[PDB]
Amino acid sequence: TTTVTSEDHFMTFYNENNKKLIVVDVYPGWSGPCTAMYPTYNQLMISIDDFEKRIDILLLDQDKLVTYKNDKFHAPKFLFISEGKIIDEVLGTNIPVFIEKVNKYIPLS
Amino acid sequence: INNAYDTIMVYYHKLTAIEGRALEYNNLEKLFELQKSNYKQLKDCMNDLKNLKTMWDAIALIHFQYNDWKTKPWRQIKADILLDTNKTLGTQIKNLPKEIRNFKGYNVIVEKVKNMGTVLPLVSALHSEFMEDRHWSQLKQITGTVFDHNSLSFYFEDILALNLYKYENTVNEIVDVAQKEAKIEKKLKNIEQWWSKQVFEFTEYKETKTFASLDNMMEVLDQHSLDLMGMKSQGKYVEFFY
Repeated sequence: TTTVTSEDHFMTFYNENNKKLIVVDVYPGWSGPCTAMYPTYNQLMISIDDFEKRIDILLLDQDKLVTYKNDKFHAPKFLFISEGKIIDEVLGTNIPVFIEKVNKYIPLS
Repeated sequence: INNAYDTIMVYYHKLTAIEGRALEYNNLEKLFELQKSNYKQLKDCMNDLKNLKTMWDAIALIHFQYNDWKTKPWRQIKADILLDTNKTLGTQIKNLPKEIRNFKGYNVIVEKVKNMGTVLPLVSALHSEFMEDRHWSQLKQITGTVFDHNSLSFYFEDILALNLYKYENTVNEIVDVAQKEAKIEKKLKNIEQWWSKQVFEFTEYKETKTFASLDNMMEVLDQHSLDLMGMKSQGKYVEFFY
């Protein structure tokens, strides 16, 4: 995981993870999103870096990194970069039990 | 995971060569169908590569559930294993139905997942604790497995060597005989508890202690005895403590 605070810090954490994926998580589905994001950012970091070793996830601290990545692609929001270039954009939020949303999330190219 | 990303490079190399052809054809021009068909041949190989991609992806998710399983063997826990066995069985069933179409050789992978579910049913039986060591030894004699009912934490790996398909019937037959014995023992424990704790108190009449309300416990003996009559009446598991 390469936690972002911006579209600059979202595309920077993206470009840093050039071999694997870097799934920027711009905002969330409301409901005290900061604490839930870091808690999901641990179990997913176990399911993504340790279990899968395929993707990092950069929970973008409140900006419009999702809209700028969706703009730069042409193709809460979820921007999945490949060598710092917009490859996969999917919009939609989730409540506290977002394991179903995460299972639904797994897995588009 | 390395082999997958390695394959990713070979495909990108093929797509490049693929382009270098598609250039040469258009450069030629002249409306030749053979130029466009060689392309139709290449696009086929690209889609097949993409299938292989989604396949290797499924394998990685599979290893993640297989990795969670070995951690739960070390953790063990009778109450934890039963709950773990239920959810994993549900998740495993979910993955197999998700798998469809793609290329050939996928059946080889699906059977590996099918073997994973059978072990999940066995873990739940260890969880219940309906079998003793004496029951575990008789099945172990037929099984010929060095590891007992509750040997160690790495026993989940050892249980693998004894094929789930080849040694489910024997273990199932073993686990079934155990449950009948757990039931048969519990009645003996219910009966042993009744005779252990009883009280025929002495109620004074004129100048003599007397057995008053002896019927109330006399009724309980008739039920226990009718159980013990029923306990002698067959019971495969009865025979051991018969």
